[PDB]
Amino acid sequence: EFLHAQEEVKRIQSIPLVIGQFLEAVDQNTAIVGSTTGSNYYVRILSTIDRELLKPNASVALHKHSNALVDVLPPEADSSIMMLTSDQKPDVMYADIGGMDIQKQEVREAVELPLTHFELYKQIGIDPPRGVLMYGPPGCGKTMLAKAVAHHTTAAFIRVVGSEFVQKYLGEGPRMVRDVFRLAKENAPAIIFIDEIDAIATKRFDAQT
Amino acid sequence: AVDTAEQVYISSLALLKMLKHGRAGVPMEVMGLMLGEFVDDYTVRVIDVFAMPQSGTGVSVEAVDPVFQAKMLDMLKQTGRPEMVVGWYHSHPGFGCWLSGVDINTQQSFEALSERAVAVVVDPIQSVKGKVVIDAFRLINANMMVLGHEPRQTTSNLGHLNKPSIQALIHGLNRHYYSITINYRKNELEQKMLLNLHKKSWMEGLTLQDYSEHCKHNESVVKEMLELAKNYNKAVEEEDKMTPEQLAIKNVGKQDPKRHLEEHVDVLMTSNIVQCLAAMLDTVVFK
Amino acid sequence: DHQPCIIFMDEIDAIGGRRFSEGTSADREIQRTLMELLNQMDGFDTLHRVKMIMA
Amino acid sequence: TRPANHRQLTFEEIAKSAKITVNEVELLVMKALSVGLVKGSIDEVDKRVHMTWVQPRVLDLQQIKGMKDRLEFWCTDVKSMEMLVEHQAHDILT
Amino acid sequence: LNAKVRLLREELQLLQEQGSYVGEVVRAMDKKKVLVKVHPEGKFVVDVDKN
Amino acid sequence: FCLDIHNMSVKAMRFPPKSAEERREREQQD
Amino acid sequence: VGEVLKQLTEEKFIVKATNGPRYVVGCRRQLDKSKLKPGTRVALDMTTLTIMRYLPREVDPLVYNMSHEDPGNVSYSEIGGLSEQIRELREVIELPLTNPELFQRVGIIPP
Amino acid sequence: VLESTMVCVDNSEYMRNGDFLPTRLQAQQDAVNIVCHSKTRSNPENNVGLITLANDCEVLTTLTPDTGRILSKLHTVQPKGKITFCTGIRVAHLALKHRQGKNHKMRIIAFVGSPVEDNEKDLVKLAKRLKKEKVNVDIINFGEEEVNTEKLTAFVNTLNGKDGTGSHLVTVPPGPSLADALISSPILAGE
Amino acid sequence: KIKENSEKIKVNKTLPYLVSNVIELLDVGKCAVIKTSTRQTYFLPVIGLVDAEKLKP
Amino acid sequence: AVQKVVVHPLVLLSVVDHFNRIGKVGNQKRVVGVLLGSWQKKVLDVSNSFAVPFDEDDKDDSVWFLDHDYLENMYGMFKKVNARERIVGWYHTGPKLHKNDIAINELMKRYCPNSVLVIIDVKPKDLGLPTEAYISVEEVHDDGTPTSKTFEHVTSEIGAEEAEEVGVEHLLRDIKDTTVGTLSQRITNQVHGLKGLNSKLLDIRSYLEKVATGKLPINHQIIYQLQDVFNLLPDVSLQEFVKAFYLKTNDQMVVVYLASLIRSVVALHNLINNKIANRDAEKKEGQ
Amino acid sequence: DKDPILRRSGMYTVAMAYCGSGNNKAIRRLLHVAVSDVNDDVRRAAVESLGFILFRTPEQCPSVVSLLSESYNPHVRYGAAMALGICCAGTGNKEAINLLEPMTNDPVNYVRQGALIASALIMIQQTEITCPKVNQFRQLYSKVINDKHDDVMAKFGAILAQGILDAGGHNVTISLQSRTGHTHMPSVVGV
Ligand SMILES: Nc1ncnc2c1ncn2[C@@H]1O[C@H](COP(=O)(O)OP(=O)(O)OP(=O)(O)O)[C@@H](O)[C@H]1O
Ligand SMILES: [Mg+2]
Repeated sequence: EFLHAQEEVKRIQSIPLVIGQFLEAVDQNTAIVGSTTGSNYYVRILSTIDRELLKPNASVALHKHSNALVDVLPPEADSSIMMLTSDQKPDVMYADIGGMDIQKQEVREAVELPLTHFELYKQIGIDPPRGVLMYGPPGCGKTMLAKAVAHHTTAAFIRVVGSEFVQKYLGEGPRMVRDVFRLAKENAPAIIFIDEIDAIATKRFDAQT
Repeated sequence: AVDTAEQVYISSLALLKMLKHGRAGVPMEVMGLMLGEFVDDYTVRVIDVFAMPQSGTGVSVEAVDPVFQAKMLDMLKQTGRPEMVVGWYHSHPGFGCWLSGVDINTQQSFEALSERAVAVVVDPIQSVKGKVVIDAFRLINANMMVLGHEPRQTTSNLGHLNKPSIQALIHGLNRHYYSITINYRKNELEQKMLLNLHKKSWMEGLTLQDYSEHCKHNESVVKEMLELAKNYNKAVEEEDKMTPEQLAIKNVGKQDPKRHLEEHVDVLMTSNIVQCLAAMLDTVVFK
Repeated sequence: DHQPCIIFMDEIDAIGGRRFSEGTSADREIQRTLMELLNQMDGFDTLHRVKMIMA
Repeated sequence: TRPANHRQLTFEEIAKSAKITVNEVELLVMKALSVGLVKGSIDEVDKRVHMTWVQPRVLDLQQIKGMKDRLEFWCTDVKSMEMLVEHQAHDILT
Repeated sequence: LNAKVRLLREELQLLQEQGSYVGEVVRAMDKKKVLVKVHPEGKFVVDVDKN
Repeated sequence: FCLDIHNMSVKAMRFPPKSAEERREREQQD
Repeated sequence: VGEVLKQLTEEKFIVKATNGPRYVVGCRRQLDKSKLKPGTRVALDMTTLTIMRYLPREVDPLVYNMSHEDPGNVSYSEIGGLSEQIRELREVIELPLTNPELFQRVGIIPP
Repeated sequence: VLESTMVCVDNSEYMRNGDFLPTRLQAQQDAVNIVCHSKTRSNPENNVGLITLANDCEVLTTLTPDTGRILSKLHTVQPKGKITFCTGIRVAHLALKHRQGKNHKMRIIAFVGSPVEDNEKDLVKLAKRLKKEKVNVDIINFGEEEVNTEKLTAFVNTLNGKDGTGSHLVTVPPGPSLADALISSPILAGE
Repeated sequence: KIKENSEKIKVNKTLPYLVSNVIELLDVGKCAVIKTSTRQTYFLPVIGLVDAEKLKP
Repeated sequence: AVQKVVVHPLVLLSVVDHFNRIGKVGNQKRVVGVLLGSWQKKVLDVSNSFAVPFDEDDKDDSVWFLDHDYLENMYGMFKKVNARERIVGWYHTGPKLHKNDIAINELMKRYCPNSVLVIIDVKPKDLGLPTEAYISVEEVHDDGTPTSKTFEHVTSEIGAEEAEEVGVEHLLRDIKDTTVGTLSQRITNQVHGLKGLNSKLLDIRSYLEKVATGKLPINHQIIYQLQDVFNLLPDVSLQEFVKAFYLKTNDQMVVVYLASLIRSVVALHNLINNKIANRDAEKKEGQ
Repeated sequence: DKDPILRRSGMYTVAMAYCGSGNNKAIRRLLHVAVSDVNDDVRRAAVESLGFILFRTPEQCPSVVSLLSESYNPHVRYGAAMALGICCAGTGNKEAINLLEPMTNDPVNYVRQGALIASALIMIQQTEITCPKVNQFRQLYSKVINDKHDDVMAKFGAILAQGILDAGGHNVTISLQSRTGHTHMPSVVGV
């Protein structure tokens, strides 16, 4: 009857359920989950759920009606999908770029070498950086070098535009940032590329707007 | 008056047919007719069922097709069942086991022809291997419920079905319709074939796993066992050291070396013992 | 989607105005629009058989 | 005619049987393998023709009876281990 | 074992209960009431439970 | 011997000997 | 109407409704699962949210009227001093979209 | 009267014979046309089926009130092989037994103008089986007025017993199309 | 049954309506992709009681 | 040709049900129906079936009536109900093949160009599946005998849709034993495989008895197959196979020993934790 | 036998045959059926049968009925409650009363009904000093009756419990064995 009861409690994982994010765990059988509807709830979690999968910000499946944590989804749920390197990969090359060898070498040592030599970095005592910002005047080769890096790199590549993270639905955009970073982490080695970061990274913010 | 002991006995074939129609038409509230016989005033066998065309959109019941129904009935009588229509069944994929306004109207239509007609609602989505969500219904009369009467007679203590669900209660249970208890017929002969399901042929019983693949699997699994042994040494060390959060908030989001090590030993030991026994039995029998 | 195409934007300076380093929230939103436009023209994804005219 | 265990043929035996010489039995055996009547290999260092299969041949009533006796022995062995496994695992066995 | 199984069977029943909102207390009133901002919109005054 | 050790440990494990208001509250809130 | 994000188990699809919420939903049988890939518009049922049909990419009413505005019937004969400018605009617009291989031969990507 | 009938039609190699204008095949088609029209003009609940007696001894169309189906199926027929007719009648009787209308009186009408090389002992055995299972048969013979007419008369008499009037025989010598005799036969006369 | 069909149509067409838009008009037989003032996009397999060729995005 | 066929619990239940219907109506000893399914790549999934009125004699082996008009009516109607379930063959509940089966297969082939027969033995069995699948094929004999249509076996097994599995599991909720363990289930599979091998060997032995005594003529294809099998039987005393067997047995026993040691350490850890909890609880109670 | 009702008949037959005897074979059979048999009705019937068999030694029932009451199946719990009631009817057993007190307010309508009815059967013709729970159970019965929270079957149990408590003008006790030690067949049949 224990086996039968487990199979019965499987009933609560019915297909039409709403997705959410597991924020924090309170007890062994309760946790706080932010539902995708915008709000967050402190609710019980199904016992037959591997707690090792309840990583921070992990996407979970909440019951449609009771809104309890009914399942934990694979970390591939995301709105910003990787590029299908079969066709979406750019046609630019470091040969097509020409010049700017200093910038090419800096971008290499920042993004490409540490993705295949991080052991060497740790062994010589360097701390690899995440983020390079490629700043400069317009038309000097920032997005072209990004395209060349995407073409040549043998690592996952997630391109996005800073203006795409702003969505009408409140909570979408932080959800999208979480999704892109989760996808990159689960497809590591990965390179994220945010074009026009100053679309969301501006310094003047007017709360109340 | 009707009794609070009526029992709808759905046969195995009937249940399988409703479930197949359910997880064939979704989300459409697919529908069919239940064939059986009112053996007495307290029992309704549902020997068989048969689906209806489900023309176009079917989010609502579709006004049972008389010509299709008649031709079904005539051919079934020709090739067996000389049984009348004891009710109608339809699917509620994930909703629950209640009745909508259209369902209530259709069940009025069925009662008008046969006062004992039953309305079965299956829930193919919410069904799971061991408990199928299904419920039989008949409608309460507005006339009696306004003129102060209980449209069920409580001779027995069989009104303890499941403490009816809040979904049904808010969707109109105990006010416009009532739930009829459902049982099933066990023949011990169909059950033999239902058990023959999942059965494996003696080829599979005696087959040996590819030895190269078996060795590679053992090598890999022992490698994860090695890593989990390192992590288990780490965890046992910092386990008694502190237990403020060890109770529940020291394994969430982090691997459990003990649990994964138990899983690995279980799986590999099963595989190795089974293959050894298979090899030995084979060496002797195929001599 | 309709590959041979032209996009005419009359009085572009409504959107494509200079970007303010001290602008208001409205200015920042319009600058987000401008930067989406810039990425669409000459961002990561190349544009084929789509031409732009701006008056 | 040779059994399933001692089915190793020597060049001298095949030469005597077929009235050929040990220098042509080798080509004869390769021709047999090529046409597919037999399956096996040749070790010319020891001049032994290892065989593992021959084309199915018609059998007489006595041969069918002998095959039946062999099948009976096989069936007895199978039954013996069925009983052994069942008895030894009776507790766990479902 | 029986307690475990009963816990599972009541779990299936008590997981259909509505999930509870989470709100940040901003100020505690008298007569056992608390001003709470419920995420993400709404500022209510809620009576505290008798536990 | 290892299986014997596991069986002995499992056998040896000693298990020490060991609400309706919520029931009513749930029924009323529903 | 929503858009599919990924397929999970041949009967579970993570689909986000345009309103913004995200769900895992089922799929009615005759949908040719290959036709609905991550990013495709779908029509979820209003009650069970199960996919019913895949839809082509939406065209906003704004973009529709943008495409369909009537530019009168102005001819090049109604423009005066603009002759060099007219031919530069035509160079950029027309010729690259009608004879796109001359520029390929010369070795440029037309403006 | 509720009647469930099947027409067994012999379509042997001999049915390219031209003793009936134009050929026995067309004469048989006309005969089945008129008999099925009579069946339809009778109680419409009456139903009719078609069996072909040849080397395959096949059933073309089972019981069906409609007539166009039977006519088209019989038109799509060619003469080949020899007749068995023992299979024929047995398969026909099985079709009778497996009819949707049990209240329908069982009926087989067989056009069997051909040499029937079946031993009279088995003929009479089959006749006794049919009569004891309560199926009446109205056999129609043409062409061979001597080779098998004695056997058919004996078969019908064996079905008859003493008062089993349901069993009947009608033998027609060669002449014009097999229409006037079938119209002015006791079988359709009693309809 | 014109009378009863119109009766049912009027019962379904009783006020109040929700005012939406006809953002897209697809062909599949014509279908709508309306967007309603609750800011909700609904695909209509059947346009409804108004002529299909009278609605524009 | 179809190498693999998957029958469903609904099909099995409907076949048993049709057999019971005919048995109640009369006495035929066999019932024939039509079988609808899909055509997954080189795999015939038979999802549903419907009875048709079929009759035959017991002597002539040619007197049999099958109502193809009823067949096509019912098939078109089931097509109206569900479209993907096309005619895929027929079934007959005989304990063994029959002479008429070739003719009935031709009649079905008039509908399905590649028809697969499935004999669904309603009589309960113990050492085999209830479905035996055959496909008609022309046999071009090497001994110059005229080519004749013959039935060819195709691997048949029972499989279930999600809803079919849910329903059958609900029906077998109290019969099927699931608290067995993977290792116990695999050992049961091994013993069942030995039983099946013994049954096949006994069938061959009985056939050889019949042939030797004289009831059956010599079948040269069967004799070829038998001697091929007996020659294929391996030798397990070659002094090289023995060395390989011992080497792999030790390579598996090392892994079994490692897993057993890991399990013992885990059990000791569990015992330590249990005793720690016991002492803590007892001391707190004494406090 | 196949029928669950026939199996329940077998359980009741064991109860009647071995009533009072306390036969260990009957206890084994009934308890094994209550444990492992696939029908809840017959499980409950088996527990009640065990209660019937154990009334000559009311000190023994508490153990088994406790194990079956702090238990899994709602029907098993209810059967344990009725087994306790049948066993201790007229005894006012403090242990049985203590066992049934938690059972009241159980998450099942019929379980509460059975617990209340068995409790009243046990305190039949009892008073405060003999067993210091009569007032508690009387006030429990009164509240259950004049409450709307409780289910209809719980109300039925409470009414029956009050009736039992004040049965026979509160001048009658339920004893399955006569005052001289002879099994009281009318009482066994009545219960
Ligand atoms: N170093 C370079 N060598 C060759 N072509 C270059 C170089 N830099 C830019 N280009 C040309 O300029 C265009 C690429 O511009 P790109 O998108 O890289 O600019 P950017 O520096 O990212 O500026 P912005 O953000 O203003 O768009 C292409 O036409 C490319 O041919
Ligand atoms: Mg750029």
